[PDB]
Amino acid sequence: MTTHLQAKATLHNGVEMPWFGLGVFQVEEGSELVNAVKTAIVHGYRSIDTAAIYGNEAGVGEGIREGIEEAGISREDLFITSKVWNADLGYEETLAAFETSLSKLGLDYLDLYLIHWPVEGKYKEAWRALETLYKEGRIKAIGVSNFQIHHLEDLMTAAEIKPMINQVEFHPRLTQKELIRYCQNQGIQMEAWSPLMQGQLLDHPVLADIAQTYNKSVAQIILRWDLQHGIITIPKSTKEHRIKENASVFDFELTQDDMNRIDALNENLRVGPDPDNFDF
Ligand SMILES: [Ca+2]
Ligand SMILES: [Ca+2]
Repeated sequence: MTTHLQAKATLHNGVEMPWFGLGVFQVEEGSELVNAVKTAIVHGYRSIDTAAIYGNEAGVGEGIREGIEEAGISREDLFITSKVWNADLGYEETLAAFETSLSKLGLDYLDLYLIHWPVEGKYKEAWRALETLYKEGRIKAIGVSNFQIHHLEDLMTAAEIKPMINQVEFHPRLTQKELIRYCQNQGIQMEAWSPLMQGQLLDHPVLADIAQTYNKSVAQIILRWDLQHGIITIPKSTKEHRIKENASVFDFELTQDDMNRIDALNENLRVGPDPDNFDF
């Protein structure tokens, strides 16, 4: 369980993945990016999550490089995640895109590689490419992002390997109860993209009350709540003080009452794109 920054979940194939990691986001590239990734690693993060649609894997690659050397660790102590973008879903296309991603990140293998979206008519051939790459020992774990129950059901009529991760929007106003249950029952590990959702709750009175009783920020208590729900969490940030502070989530625990107070905030409000109704 979620006792320290370098605590790991075990995926269904035995792979240890950090409960807590750094989300990379549409930044920029170079100076600020590179420093954010380095800063997080040196501080003690051991999971970095990116996507090719970013367009910043080269920045991530260098940030990993200097992170590694200044922390005095190995590439192998880190857990790196990338994703195939929609435009690149398909068998050969996805094989090619994985190689592209590996080059830019400066890596010989990924720890986890995800399908970014359930693009109807393309994601099954994409999955087959993930399975091949998995079977070849090129990726430690393989999974999926933004899949609904019915997408996972449909995937598993023809899949030889079951997804190990389902990386999803998840926060107090979108608590995803049915999907989380379904996934836990399948052995598919939940991960939250954008757990803090651009700071959207950071004035909420329930959460401000809870934050205050613990002498924590709202962000800190949200992130702890992700963790006590058993969901892997990857908050985005580029600001050093923020990167450090978001990880300070292990000096306390939320009671079952605090957890029910935050769960009660569910509104079924999706802030990101609808997995059943998207066009990109
Ligand atoms: Ca492209
Ligand atoms: Ca975030």
